[PDB]
Amino acid sequence: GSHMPVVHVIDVESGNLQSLTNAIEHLGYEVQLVKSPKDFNISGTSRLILPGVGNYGHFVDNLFNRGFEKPIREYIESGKPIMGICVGLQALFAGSVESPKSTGLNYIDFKLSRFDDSEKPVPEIGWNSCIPSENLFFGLDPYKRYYFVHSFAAILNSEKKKNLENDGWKIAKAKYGSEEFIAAVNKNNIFATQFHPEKSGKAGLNVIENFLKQQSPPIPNYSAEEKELLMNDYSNYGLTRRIIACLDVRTNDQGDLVVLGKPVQLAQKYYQQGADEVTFLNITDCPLKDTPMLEVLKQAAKTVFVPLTVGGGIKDIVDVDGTKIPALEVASLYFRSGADKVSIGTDAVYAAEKYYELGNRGDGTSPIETISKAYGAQAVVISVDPKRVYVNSQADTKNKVFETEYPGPNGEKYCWYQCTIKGGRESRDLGVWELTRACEALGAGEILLNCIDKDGSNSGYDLELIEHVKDAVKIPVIASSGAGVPEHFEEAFLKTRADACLGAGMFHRGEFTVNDVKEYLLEHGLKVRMD
Ligand code: NI
Repeated sequence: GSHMPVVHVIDVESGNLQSLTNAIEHLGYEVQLVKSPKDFNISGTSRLILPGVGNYGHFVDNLFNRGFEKPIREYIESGKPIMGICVGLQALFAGSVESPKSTGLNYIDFKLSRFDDSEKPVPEIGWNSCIPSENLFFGLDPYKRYYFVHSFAAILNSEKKKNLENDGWKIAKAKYGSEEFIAAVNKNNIFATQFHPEKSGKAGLNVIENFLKQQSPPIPNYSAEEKELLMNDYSNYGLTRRIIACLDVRTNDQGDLVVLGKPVQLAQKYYQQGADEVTFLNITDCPLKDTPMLEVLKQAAKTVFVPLTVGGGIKDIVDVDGTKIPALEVASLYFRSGADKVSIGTDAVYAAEKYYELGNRGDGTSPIETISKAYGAQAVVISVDPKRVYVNSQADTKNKVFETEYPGPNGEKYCWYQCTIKGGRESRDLGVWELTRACEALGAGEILLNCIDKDGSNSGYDLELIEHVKDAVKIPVIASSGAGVPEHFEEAFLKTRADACLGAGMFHRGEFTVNDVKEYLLEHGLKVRMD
């Protein structure tokens, strides 16, 4: 209560708040959750944080309905420190095209707009950097990386930058593709970040620390050599080559969780060895509230400060007491437990099939539509399990096919990828081309592209499959299945338009660490997060 400095965090009770509070306590502070305006008073609050995720209107409505507008404004007028995160920062603007009818606190008189997806994938999911400038603040370092996950942003141009300057605002800029946007803002006692510091490893913790301590450390004296190596060259739109570490979560004979301190320690190890993200593949008469996978996330979230994804089990379920819990709420539970993204599998295929059946339209009942409308496309990833099928010509199937470089058994020069469901035990008559385009239309923000035929092989990724999917959709595509050695990552990043690469057994077996891969990619002129 007064034995350590207390930090007040406004909680609209939606999304992952585990990481932020764990980050604050890790820094030696006591967290005080404010769910109601009654939970805090101006004079007794010295450090306030406004975190937010998901749909703009969804967040701001929740915020002002609970009665936080006046309290927030009064706190700001007192001159005391406030920090906004993600939607917390966008809540400072006039509003957002994302939610046409929503109004913001309007400290910055323009609205957030969506990134241009004709030249790059949207949402932006990855590690971007702050453009070098004389007016940076709170230790933001151009040579370090921060994690961004959003579709909308305060996109800048010459006029807006000048107006902000004359307005007395200090801006930390970033660029994704050809678009320049606001990475962070600072004016008097207001500080806000578009990226998630609690998801940005050590670099992120530093930013939270500098804010809590009200300090703007000078950036390290990097050698011209180090700068040229750590600087953003705007390859891959300005995002580093994202390396994901994946692990399975099973229930053994005795009922314990295995690959509950095993899945937890391995995720910690992955994190410590440089993983940019940790994905848990959940393959498990237990009540939803007591699902052991949820404890794994919660425990992992105490020290792993990078995004966490969980696949498997995120669907409509009937609890032990017969309660009907829809996908959306099951997801909310994993999110509040430490998860940042949820991977949909089998349902994705059903949803896509229905989509085409309805004449290429969604009816809003799929887990993809519900979770994404609440948390944003960035919170939903589609796990696809496809396998190559050869045909003599586009005429042998209704699905989209492409001319392959590797002829089939009978000399077939064309093929399509047939999707499966239920852990790849059952195939459907839907190509990966159609599955991904439908899911994207339904609101998915990213594709986790597995490949049955390469899975477990350790001989590299199916390169034509990656290109086939990149031709189909505009959302980020993750290369999965086949990774064995660092060179496989190099090949995907240089020979294909893959937006990220996932590795499983190679990291689990200790053959290579994420750092080994990063060191190798780094040695080959690729940009990678190093923290
Ligand atoms: Ni105390």
